[PDB]
Amino acid sequence: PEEDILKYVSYTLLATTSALFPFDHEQIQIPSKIPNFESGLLHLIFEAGLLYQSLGYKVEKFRMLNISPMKKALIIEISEELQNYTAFVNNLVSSGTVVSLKSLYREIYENIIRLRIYCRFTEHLEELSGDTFLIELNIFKSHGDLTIRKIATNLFNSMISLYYEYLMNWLTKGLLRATYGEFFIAENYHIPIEFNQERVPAFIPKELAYKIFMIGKSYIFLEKYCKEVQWTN
Amino acid sequence: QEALVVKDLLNVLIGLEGTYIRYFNDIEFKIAKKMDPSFKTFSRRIVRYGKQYMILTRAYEKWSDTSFGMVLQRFAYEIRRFLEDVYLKTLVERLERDFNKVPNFSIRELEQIINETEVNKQMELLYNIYEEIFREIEERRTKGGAILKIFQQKILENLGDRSSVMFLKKLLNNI
Amino acid sequence: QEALVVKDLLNVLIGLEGTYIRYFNDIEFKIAKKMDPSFKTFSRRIVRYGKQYMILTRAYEKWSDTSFGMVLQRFAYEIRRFLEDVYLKTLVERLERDFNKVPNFSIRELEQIINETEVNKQMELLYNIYEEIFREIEERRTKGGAILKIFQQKILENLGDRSSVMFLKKLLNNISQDYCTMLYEWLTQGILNDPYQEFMTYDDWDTQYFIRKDVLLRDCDSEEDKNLLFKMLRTGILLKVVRASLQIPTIPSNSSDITIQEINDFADLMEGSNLELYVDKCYSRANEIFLKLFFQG
Repeated sequence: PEEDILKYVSYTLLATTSALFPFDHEQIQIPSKIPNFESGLLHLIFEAGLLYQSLGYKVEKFRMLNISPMKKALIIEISEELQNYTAFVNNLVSSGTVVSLKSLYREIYENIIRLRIYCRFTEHLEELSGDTFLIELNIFKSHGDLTIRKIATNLFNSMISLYYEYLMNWLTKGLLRATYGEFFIAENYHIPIEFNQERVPAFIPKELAYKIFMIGKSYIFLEKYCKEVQWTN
Repeated sequence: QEALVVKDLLNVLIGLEGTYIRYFNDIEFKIAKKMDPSFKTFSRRIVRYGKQYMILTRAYEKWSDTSFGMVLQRFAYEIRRFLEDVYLKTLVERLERDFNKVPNFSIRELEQIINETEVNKQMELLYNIYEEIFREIEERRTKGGAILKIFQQKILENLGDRSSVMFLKKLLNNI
Repeated sequence: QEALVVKDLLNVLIGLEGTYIRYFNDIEFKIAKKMDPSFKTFSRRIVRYGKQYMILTRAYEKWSDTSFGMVLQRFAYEIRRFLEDVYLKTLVERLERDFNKVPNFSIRELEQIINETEVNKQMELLYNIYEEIFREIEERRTKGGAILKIFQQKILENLGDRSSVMFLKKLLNNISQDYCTMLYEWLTQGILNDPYQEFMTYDDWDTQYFIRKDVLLRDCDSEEDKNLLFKMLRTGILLKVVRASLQIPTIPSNSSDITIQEINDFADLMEGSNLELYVDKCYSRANEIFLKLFFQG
């Protein structure tokens, strides 16, 4: 009955249960046919289905318009990865040969590995809010393995761009945005603007950052002095 | 059984109206559900895309018919024309390839691609707008710089996604 | 009777788990045996292959999950991916041909071929590793150069079998690539690399570095071996001090001995002599540059 079982299974990996699987807000609680042979395959499938259900759960959660652009950058990267899966699903279909459950596992190993790592980051992130995401990004980036390290690098590139934007604001128009508790400039009759030295990163050196702080600060201050400042420059 | 379901699926997906698919004036059109657990779940996600497409057209009439708000129209006509061109081309081509090969063929790969581009731009726009329309009834009960401002807030939430801000910026520009 | 046995055989061979095939947490999975004397004997040999396949996967999780030992992982991921590709293709194709023709067909020819390639590479690796893991628990109760050394010993036992040494050398090479990058970082730009340490020098205003004795590598112990190492270290310290000299910026880019070093990083380095020849060359340049910097400018 393998072909029928395969169409049910194919649908199952997408996170939609079949008439012979009791997958709900939970795994396959039992298989409706009980052989050991099926059961052993079933253990590896159950883990697989669980993860699909989790990813969807997480995605939905972050799509509730909650924290950082740092966070956003991550949603975009995960969202990219689900494209690969889809590609795999047409590719399995495209085969045109009878594909076994045994076969299904072998062909899609690589996604089990990448996907599982991405959950590790996600669990730790549940705690973290703001600038802590940046420390976690730094450590992760240091870890080797070509693929793992490669994913980590991609996340770094989209973030560094968020920083460049904040910097750009600061250096040219004395403007700065700290949003959910990242960067390092804090406000505070009081009305001052100043550097949070513990939050200055040393990735881009602290010393380097300190000079930058003085320069942005100086620009805003000049504007307040007189509207007409050194322009075209 | 299976064959029947896929032929039934193609027909559902175009989202034609009828007597079997009934109308509630405000949920909107709704039809009875009764499918395989597999198909039924997919059909729920799908239901969301379709609902927006229908809401959008509705929204569109309102904003441009013989409305006031010169600016308001100018945006609406441009957005309706762009969404129509992308959707129409893509969809048409897709239904024909699926029918042509064998009388039905699977949606899902086709849908994923089309879905990302479409979903993101349209949804975001209409959601803000729905809140603002509500707000206007509330102001009336108890503008220019505000439209620019609202657009500015929207870019600012958007920041860090290339695609979105580029589209939005282009509409901003014309306006 | 005979038909039944072959259908039962195919099913056994894939090595599915179950309730009939029970689990002992550590022998592993075991099932009751009760076959023809002929089949039962073959089933015993076969049991050995299967046991390794299962042990290997287990081994694999351990070495890579969220482990430490950058090097340790890097090997494990690569080996798991290679064994999976060969086994998966081969096996799948084989079960389908056997089922397809007639509902069962004989294993043995198929098995012999697959068996040689698989058996030799995987088994040897895991056996050394099992001993080393045990040894680590024993050290802890009562590193880098040691991993290279252990690999070197393994090539040396292997010698005279083309297949084995070629595979092993290829894994060595990739692993050597990490080593070559850290060496390269140091010799050209005075920077070591440490995720969770990958050197036995740890940094203790202007800072210093020293060697943490407990972990200290197997490769460089003996009086003579250490003196030689000190001189190697001394070039390395000189290079880190040149990096400190970025008070007046230095990013090496002047025409030096650079090309040679870049080739060397690519090379796969496992030779004491070639490498030391290289450090001398690098050293001389590092000192000349230091001097030029000091003396004028």
